[PDB]
Amino acid sequence: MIHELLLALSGYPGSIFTWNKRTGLQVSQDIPFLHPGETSVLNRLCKLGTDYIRFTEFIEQYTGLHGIYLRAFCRGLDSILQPYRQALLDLEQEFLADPHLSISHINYSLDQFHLLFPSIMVVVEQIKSQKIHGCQILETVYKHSCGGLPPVRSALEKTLAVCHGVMYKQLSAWMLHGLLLDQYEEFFVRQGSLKQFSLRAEMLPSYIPVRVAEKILFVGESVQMFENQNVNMSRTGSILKNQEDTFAAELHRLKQQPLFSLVDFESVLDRIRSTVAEHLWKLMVEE
Amino acid sequence: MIHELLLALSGYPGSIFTWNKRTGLQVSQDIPFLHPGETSVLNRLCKLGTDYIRFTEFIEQYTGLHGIYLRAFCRGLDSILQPYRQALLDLEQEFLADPHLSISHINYSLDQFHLLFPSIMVVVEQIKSQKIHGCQILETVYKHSCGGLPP
Amino acid sequence: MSAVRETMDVLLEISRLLNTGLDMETLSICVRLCEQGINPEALSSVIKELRR
Amino acid sequence: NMSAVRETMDVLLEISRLLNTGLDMETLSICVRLCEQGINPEALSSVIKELRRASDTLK
Amino acid sequence: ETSLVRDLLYVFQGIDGKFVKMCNSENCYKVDGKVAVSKSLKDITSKLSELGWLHNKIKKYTDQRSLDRAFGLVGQSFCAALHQELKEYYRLLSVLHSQLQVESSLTLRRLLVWTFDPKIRLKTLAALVDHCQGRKGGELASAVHAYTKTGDPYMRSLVQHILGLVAYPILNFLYRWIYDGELEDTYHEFFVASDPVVKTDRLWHDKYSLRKSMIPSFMTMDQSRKVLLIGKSINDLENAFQTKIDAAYFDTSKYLLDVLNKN
Amino acid sequence: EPYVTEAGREAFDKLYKLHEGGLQILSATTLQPQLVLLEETDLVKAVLNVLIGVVSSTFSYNQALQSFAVKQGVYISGTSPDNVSSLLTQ
Amino acid sequence: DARSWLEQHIVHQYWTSRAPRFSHSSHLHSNLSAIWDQHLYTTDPLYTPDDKTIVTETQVIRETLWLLSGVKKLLIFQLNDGKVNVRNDIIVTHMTQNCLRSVLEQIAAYGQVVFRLQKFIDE
Amino acid sequence: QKSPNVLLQNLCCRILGKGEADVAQQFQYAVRVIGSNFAPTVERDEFLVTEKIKKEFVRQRREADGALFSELHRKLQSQGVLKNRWSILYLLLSLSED
Amino acid sequence: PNVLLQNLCCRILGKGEADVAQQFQYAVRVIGSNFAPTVERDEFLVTEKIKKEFVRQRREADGALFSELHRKLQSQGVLKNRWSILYLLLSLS
Repeated sequence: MIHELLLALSGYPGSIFTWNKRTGLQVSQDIPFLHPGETSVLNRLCKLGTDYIRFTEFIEQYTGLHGIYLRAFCRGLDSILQPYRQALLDLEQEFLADPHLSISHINYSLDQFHLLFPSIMVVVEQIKSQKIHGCQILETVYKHSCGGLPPVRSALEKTLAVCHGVMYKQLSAWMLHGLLLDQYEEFFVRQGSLKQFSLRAEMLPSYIPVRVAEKILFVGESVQMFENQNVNMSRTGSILKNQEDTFAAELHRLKQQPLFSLVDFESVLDRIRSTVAEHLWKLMVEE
Repeated sequence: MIHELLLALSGYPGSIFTWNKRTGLQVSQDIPFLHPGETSVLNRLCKLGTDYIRFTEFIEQYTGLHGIYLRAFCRGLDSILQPYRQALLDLEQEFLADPHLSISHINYSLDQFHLLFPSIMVVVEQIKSQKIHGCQILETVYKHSCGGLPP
Repeated sequence: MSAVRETMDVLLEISRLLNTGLDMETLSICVRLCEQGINPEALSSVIKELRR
Repeated sequence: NMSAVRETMDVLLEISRLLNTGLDMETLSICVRLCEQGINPEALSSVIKELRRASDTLK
Repeated sequence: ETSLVRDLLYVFQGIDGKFVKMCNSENCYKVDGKVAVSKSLKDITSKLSELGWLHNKIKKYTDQRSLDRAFGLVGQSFCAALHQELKEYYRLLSVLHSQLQVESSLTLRRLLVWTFDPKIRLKTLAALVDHCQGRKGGELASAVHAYTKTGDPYMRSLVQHILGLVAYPILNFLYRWIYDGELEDTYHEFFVASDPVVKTDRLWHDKYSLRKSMIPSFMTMDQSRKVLLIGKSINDLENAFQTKIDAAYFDTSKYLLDVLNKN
Repeated sequence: EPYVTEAGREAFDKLYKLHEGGLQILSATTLQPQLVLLEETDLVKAVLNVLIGVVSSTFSYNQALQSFAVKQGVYISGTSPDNVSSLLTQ
Repeated sequence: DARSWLEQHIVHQYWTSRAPRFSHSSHLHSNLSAIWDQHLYTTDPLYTPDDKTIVTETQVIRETLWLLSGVKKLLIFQLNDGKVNVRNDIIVTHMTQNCLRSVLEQIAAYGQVVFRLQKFIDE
Repeated sequence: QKSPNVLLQNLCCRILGKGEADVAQQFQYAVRVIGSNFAPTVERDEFLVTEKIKKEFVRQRREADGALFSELHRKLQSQGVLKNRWSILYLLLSLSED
Repeated sequence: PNVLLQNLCCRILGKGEADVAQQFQYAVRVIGSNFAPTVERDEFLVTEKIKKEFVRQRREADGALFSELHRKLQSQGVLKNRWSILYLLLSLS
């Protein structure tokens, strides 16, 4: 029973392990040559392999709404299962050392995962039953770590950090020469001279205030209007300023956070709204 | 097996690496103890010994149709065999070092010569079938080098 | 032979935890005395003196 | 599982009866088990005819 | 016999034996049907049944740990602390069965000393879930505050593990509000509820109150009123809490002296 | 795990003897061909000897053609049997 | 005799049946298939014991190595050069037949692409 | 259990109408016959066997019953417990009677 | 017996023979007059003493760990007379 349970937990079904395909919860058989007690505990170690294959199905589905934060969150989500798949293979050598280990040892070891996996089932569920996309994936994950439990709080700020990196590329390209990346139109900066730009209040976090959003808007609109006109007048320069390299380095420094720093995100919204802002100010003075 | 295969690919037949003048140098079908899978990759290595003896006859036939750019074309053909024969020799010193080897290692090292050799074999057959000689030899190789494949 | 090596590894682990300060050589000797039906009480006393 | 094997038997049993047989349900079950376990169909057919014949001479 | 020595193992994980039962919420007593001359060695294994009953009250608590997001922030942090000690309880079941498969027979009285060290631990976790029926935060802080004044040194160690993780969301609320003036609520499990009427520009005005009926008992009543004044002005490990709010009070008053400079 | 490839050259030599054996029956006159020693070292000393007008054991001077002649029958060439036999002719 | 020498210094054949056969190891959880088969044969009244090609435990990962980049595989059936699949007789003794099928079906479909991508190569 | 040996004895016991140990002498004779090889007349194609059974039905003047047989065939195919349907079908075909 | 006990002096003292002689004399005297166990044989009592030792020192994790280690020692099925080995390692903690 031991090697069919190691690999059914990795997402490879047995046929003493029977996969009923995400309806019900009969996921191990009734086994005559183990005890009546031993087939009852087996189903419990299998519900933690059923919610594990509910996660590997959600990656392929959102790796083809179907936004690009849906998909940043999937490649966030595969890194929570990285100590899961690593602890199963660390268990392989434990069962080769002696054949005296049974599935009560497996219970002890695989309950650092029963404090992680139901709680993340609820993250992915509220995702697929509301059809959420955009920056409000980050806002789901943020309100789910608004809950307790120390394993689920360390993990969902790491899943938050990988997809806040997916925001960091948007808002840096937005405040360079005014590039707007939209592959499905997911980011809060909306489009639809100087051109048109507007903000959606319906794809905006609750950890980004309204008053924080508008520091990103006004800077980004200034660089955009020189992308039409002339880029020797560029506030951020390109030829005549290497402030964009300082801005890159600053972004990279902050790209990761141990969990999520709110004060560091908004500190560099100050810096991009000053220093380079002394260039276009001395045009409109004289104009 | 490993080192004895190197001699099949510098054009010297065993009775295991049998030479047929129809389909080429080929491994003999289902000989005792040779994995189904290892005969398949040994046959891809034998196509690089088939076009290699179809190339060394093309030198010796026309050195030592008639032409004097044909034999300049033969010293044109000996220069592409130059890295091949060095890579047979760098397999040779490895298999004298220890005798346990996988044929996946020769598969890995001599695929590089599996995309130079077919693309030059069309060159010498095209020379011999339009019967062309001379200064139009220089024209014949030039417009193929215009063609794809950086190697 | 192999089981005899694995068993000694278990015993070395029993030794590290209790802070005995017995090496791979000192433990193996002790075992051998122990297997011949020597009283551990007597055996412990001798050891303490030998370290003095 | 119990249900499924019964239905498998049930269909075969209907076919045996149409074709007329002297085998009962129990024997028929045994034959299938032999079929699954290998055993070319001609050897089985022959052993049956010889055994059927010997029973008539005896009784 | 050997089959009973194994059977008692399963009842520790709270998994019904290979004999019929009419108990699993009463104790976990097994009736074989020849229990009559097993009335001395069934009676030993009826004392061990009572350990498996106390396992099940902790286990059903953990079914309430995580819902579509269970009520409280502290209610589940408590439940995390209760599952950890269940995890350590499993560790001895996982050596016990691995002895019952070597080249076998382990005596009933030998395994009784093995279940005695969990019997002073799990029983005081099952006593600690009896005082709580609600999950609302600060109730839980009064449970461990009621159990670390009690006698007996052996469960006093166990409740000091639990104090360290129950208390940890209390302190995560506390230190953000003292320094920056920022708060967290998810269900009104902080002892500060917000919006008595409506928000008003700061000058010190009634906006927060002690909200006694969910106060954590870790703080005394004049010290909960102290940290309230600190949090408006910016705008045992139970006894380390009252020390550093006195050191906070001096740093926040420099901030209050900066408000005079604005007017 | 040892395959024919992973076992060695020596394994190939044993097999080569075996593979041969089937064909040797009809090349047989009344008995089949037998193996003849040369070591790996005997070849690398011989290769230098044909190229100076001298015979070694492998090389047989033929004075009715003024050409050299290698042993026409099966010579086992260390662990490289009968491939060297063709290589040693060029 | 040479035949017998080869047979000991090379692992025993499993593309042709004419080599005796292992599927033994001293661990208790590695003879799982012999236990699983036995169960099926007594529970199910109608069990069909397959004719199984005995493999040669954890040499299935060598056929995964070849299959993912390298040559066509004639040890396993490929219906065509864009459809790789795994024969229904491969057993490894420390798993079930079915359980085995399921890991080999993931790599089969991943070797289906590299093998298909190899037919695009025009030398 | 259901080893070949145990199943061949049960078959013999009921068909000969005599006890278990009293059908032995015929039991040995039965093992030689099965262990001597034969090869069916129809060796290839599952369909070649089915059409034969179907032809037989007409011959016996029982056209209706051959229609019923087609319907049963679909039922057998769908349940999939058996992987040598043909052996079972050739065997009843041979033991057909009026 | 005679050799093994001499070996014990030699490795600890890090000296050969004619250096360890007096020490040998103490050891011989003290082992021989009390050769056979003076306690009733029982693996479980010694094990419990080792785990209480862990608890007393508040090394709970290692006390559980130990329990896993004793099963490993027992399982291999090589060394019998196990109590005396264990006993010794406990006295010298």
